[PDB]
Amino acid sequence: ANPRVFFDMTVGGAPAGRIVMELYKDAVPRTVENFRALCTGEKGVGKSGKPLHYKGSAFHRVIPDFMCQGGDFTRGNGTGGESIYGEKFADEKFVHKHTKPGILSMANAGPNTNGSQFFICTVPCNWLDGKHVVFGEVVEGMDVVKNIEKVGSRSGTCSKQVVIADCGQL
Repeated sequence: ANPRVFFDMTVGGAPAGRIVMELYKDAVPRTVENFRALCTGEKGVGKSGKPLHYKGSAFHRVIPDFMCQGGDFTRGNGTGGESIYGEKFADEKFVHKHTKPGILSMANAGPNTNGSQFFICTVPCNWLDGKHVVFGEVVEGMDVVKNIEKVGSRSGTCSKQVVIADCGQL
């Protein structure tokens, strides 16, 4: 089966709902296994000294009509993150594309620099194809994603704190 994982989100401390994501284990198992394990926290503490876990981390970069980015649980600002493999890992495959709202894809700092940061597209983003590894999609809770999008800005800075208050695997 393709794993299903969830984030229970807060915005400004108030519950904003649950996002459920299907992960394409069939197509990109290594990338999926990293994300899945970071949802459960099962690997424990990373080399960075932080739990390898999305719980309590924030969406630090949100741009309306584009995407919501999170996953930096070591620095909280886009400079951090750690994978279950080490600091970074290679681009697995580009078989999936950024075809619709809710696509889940890896943020990076160029080729072969995947860590723990990810983004959820709110629009089709074909200009990202071949540059970011797509590894799943939001299957429930696009309203929650739109909730988050509305506290974003053109620069990505959020006007309220957006937190993964709980997460895990279904």
